[PDB]
Amino acid sequence: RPFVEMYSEIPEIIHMTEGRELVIPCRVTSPNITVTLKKFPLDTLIPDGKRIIWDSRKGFIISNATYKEIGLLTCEATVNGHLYKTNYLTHRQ
Amino acid sequence: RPFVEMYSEIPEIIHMTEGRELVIPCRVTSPNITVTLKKFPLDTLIPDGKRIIWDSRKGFIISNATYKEIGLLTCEATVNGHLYKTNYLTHRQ
Ligand SMILES: [Co+2]
Ligand SMILES: [Co+2]
Ligand SMILES: [Co+2]
Repeated sequence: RPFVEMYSEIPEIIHMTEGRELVIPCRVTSPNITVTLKKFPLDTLIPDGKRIIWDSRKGFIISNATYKEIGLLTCEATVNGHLYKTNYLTHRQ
Repeated sequence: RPFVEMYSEIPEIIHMTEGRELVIPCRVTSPNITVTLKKFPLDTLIPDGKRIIWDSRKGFIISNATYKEIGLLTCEATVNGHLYKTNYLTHRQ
């Protein structure tokens, strides 16, 4: 179990507001775990300065959410040869 | 194409309120299609024409939603020997 909260089967719903900070709360149980953030079904989002921040204690922080962040966001981690996914469905508050 | 709108990969978000009407809008392309309503992963919900009403042009109308209807609801239909599914995720504001 690399993720503290794991929504593999049914995604967790999270509210966002355009123009405001959005946390994708896939924090991990250990600092060695490598996490990838995806937006279904095409995009891989990488940590980048202040736009997208990774904090292993919190998850990914998107500094100012836009309508582009509306949809299915997935955190992925590979450990002990297995792939673990945790899924979030965002929509406006 | 038994369901007019088909949500498989990503379920469609439905806002619900306990004690109020809840519509699961899995309308179908013919009134001769039989549809079953399920709650993941265990339950089947049986329409009785009063508390839960089926209307092929609308979907399932649940009169008095309870917390038991919070979660992943699935409409299933078997036509021409094949099973089709469409998925809804109900959500409390
Ligand atoms: Co295994
Ligand atoms: Co066939
Ligand atoms: Co909402």
